[PDB]
Amino acid sequence: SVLTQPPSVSVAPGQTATITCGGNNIGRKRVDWFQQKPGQAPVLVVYEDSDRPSGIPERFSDSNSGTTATLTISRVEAGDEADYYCQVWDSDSDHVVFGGGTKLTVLGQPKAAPSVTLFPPSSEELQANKATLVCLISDFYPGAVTVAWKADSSPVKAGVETTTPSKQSNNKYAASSYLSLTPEQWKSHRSYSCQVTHEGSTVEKTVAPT
Amino acid sequence: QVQLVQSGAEVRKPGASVKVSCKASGYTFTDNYIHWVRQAPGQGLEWMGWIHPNSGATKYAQKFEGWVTMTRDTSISTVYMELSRSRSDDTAVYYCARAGLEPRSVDYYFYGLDVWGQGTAVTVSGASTKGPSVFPLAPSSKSTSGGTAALGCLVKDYFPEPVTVSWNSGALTSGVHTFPAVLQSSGLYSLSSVVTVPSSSLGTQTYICNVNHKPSNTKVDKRVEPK
Amino acid sequence: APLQLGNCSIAGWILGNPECESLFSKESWSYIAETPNSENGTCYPGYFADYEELREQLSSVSSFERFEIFPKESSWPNHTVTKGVTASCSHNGKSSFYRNLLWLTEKNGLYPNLSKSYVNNKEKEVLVLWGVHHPSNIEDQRAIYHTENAYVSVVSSHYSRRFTPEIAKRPKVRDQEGRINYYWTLLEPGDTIIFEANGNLIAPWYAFALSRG
Ligand SMILES: *[C@@H]1O[C@H](CO)[C@@H](O)[C@H](O)[C@H]1NC(C)=O
Repeated sequence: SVLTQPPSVSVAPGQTATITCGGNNIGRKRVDWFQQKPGQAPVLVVYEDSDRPSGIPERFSDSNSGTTATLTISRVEAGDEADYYCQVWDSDSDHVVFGGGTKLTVLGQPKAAPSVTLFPPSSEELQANKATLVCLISDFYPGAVTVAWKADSSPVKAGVETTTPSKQSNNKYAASSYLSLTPEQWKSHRSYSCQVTHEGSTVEKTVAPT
Repeated sequence: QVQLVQSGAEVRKPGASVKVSCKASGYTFTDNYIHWVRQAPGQGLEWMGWIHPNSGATKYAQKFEGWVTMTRDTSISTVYMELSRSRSDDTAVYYCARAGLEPRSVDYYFYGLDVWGQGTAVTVSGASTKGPSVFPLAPSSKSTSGGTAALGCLVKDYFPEPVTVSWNSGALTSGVHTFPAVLQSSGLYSLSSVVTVPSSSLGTQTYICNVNHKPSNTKVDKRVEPK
Repeated sequence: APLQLGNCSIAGWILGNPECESLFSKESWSYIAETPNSENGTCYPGYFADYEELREQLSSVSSFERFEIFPKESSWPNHTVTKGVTASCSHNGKSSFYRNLLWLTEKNGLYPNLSKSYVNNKEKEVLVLWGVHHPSNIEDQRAIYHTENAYVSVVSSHYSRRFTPEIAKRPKVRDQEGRINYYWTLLEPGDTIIFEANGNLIAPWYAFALSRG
C-alpha cells in the first residue's frame, strides 16, 4: 500500500487542524499515527479507535471516514508542532507501510514568501572542469518549500541536491539547492531556471551563460 | 522503565557491513516483536522489517530483502540489524521499536509500535578528509533588488564537518547568512555563504570571504569581484 | 414443554450467540423447531456439520445442564484467550464471540502445540461443540497461529476426525471473508475426548450434559 500525506499543514493557535492520509485503507485497518519532533524518535499519539495511550491530550482523535485516514487536533498549542505520520498494516504482505509525513506548523509569526537568488557557475569553477548552480531560498514561512530545476523549459532531476528548511536568525526558514553539471552541459543550453514553490505561489529565477 | 538503547554513531565506506544493536530493558525480552525503520535526513520513515525474540522469525520489506539481516540474542536481550552491503543512499538514522501494543480483535491482529529507541546515525558516503575548494559567486548580473546586491562564495567538496565562514576578517557581520551544507552522492559536503551589500559600494569596497576548515587545517580567503 | 428461541435457530442457541442467550434458556423441553436459518444463528460465516442430525438428537431432551467443560483461565496457560472477538458477533456495540466457544490465539509470538482432554463423569451424555478456522489470507494465518500447516485433531472412542484447514478467500458473508466450520459430537459417559492442534482451533468453552429419557 501507499499512504499519501500533505507535506505541510498550517493552523493558528486555538483552531482545529486535520491531517489527511489517503489510500485503499478500508473501514478501520487499525491506522496508527506517530509524532516526530525535530531531533527525536517518533512517538505514538493515537491507535485503533482514538485511544490516547499515556499523556496525549484528549484533543487528539483518529477518524477514518471511508478510504481515507484523518487525524484531528483541537485547540492546537505550540507543543503540537511536529511531523505526523500515518501507519497501516497491509495484510496482503504483512508489511508496516508508513506515510509520507506532514509538517504541522502552528503559526506564530505572519506567513512569508520565499526569496530566491540564483548564481551562475563562476569563472574559476569552470576552469576546474566543474559547473555548479547555487539557488538560495530565505525568509519563507512556514518552513516547507518545493524546488524544481528547469533547463530550457525541460525539467531536470539529475544532480539536484537540496537542504531541508532550517530556522534562521529571524525565526523564518531557509534552504539551498544545487545543480551539478558538466562545463559542456552548462553552456550547451541557452538558459537555466530555478523554481521554488511555497504555499501554492511559485517564484522563478533564471540565469544564462554570460 | 521500558526503553531501548541503540548503538553509537557509525561511519562506513560503501560496501561495508553496517551493524546496529538494540538493547532492551524494563520488560521481558521475548514478549513482543522488534521493528526497524530508516529515516533519510529530512525525509519520511521507511519500514525495514521485524524480528521476534521468542521465535526468531524475520519478515523484511521488499526494498530491504536480502541485503539486510536481523538477528537476536536472548542472553543479553539485544537484537541486531546488519546490512551486508552499503551505499551512499543508506545514510540515515536507524530506529528500533518494540511492538508492545497488544491487538484487540482477530480481524485486526497487529502488534502496534509503542516503545522506540533513540536512533543510530549511520553515515556511509565513504570519503577521506579533504580541503574545501572555494569559488566566488560574483555580484555581477542584475542582482539589484534596489540599492542592494547579493554576493558570496561557494565552499565545495570538503569533508568532514564543520567549516567556518567569515567576511572581511569579521568586519562584515550585518547581512551575513551562511547556509547549511549538502551531503552530495560523492560523500563531500558543500555549503554557501552570501552577503547583501549596497550596489553603490561595488567596485570600490573589497569583499573577501574567509573560510577555515580546521579538520584539514585549510584556511583560504577569496575576493569576490563583480567582473 | 416447548423450547422457544427468539428469532434464533438451534445452532445460535447451542453455539452461544451473543444475542441468542439473552432471550431464553431451558432444561426440560420437547419441541425445538423455531426458525430454520437466515437469522441470528451464525454470527460468523461457516458450515454446521450434521445440523439436521443434531436437531433430531436435541429434540425431546428431558434433562439439560450447561457446564464449563474447559475453564477459560485454567485450560490454556500458554495461549491468549482474551484476543478472540469479532465485529460480526458484536453485542451492544462491542465486538464479542460465542459464549460456548472460545477463540484461541498466539501468545508472546508463539503458538505452542496444545493437548487438552475432558473425562465424562456426569453419568449423562455430554454435547461438545468446537470450530476450525479457515483464514481468508495466508498472512492472517501467520499472525494469529504462527503456522502454515495447521492441524486440528479431535479423537475419542466413538468419534475421531483430523482437520487440516486450508486458506481460501471466499465471498464476503457478514463482513468476513474467512470461515469457521462448526463440528459437534456426543460424549458417552466414561469416555474422554482429546483435542490436539497447533492452531486454527476454536476450542470449546461450555458443554451441555443431556439425557434422552
Ligand atoms: C428479532 O427480535 C426482536 C426482539 O427481540 C424483534 O424486535 C425483531 O422484530 C425480530 N426480528 C424479526 C425478523 O422478527
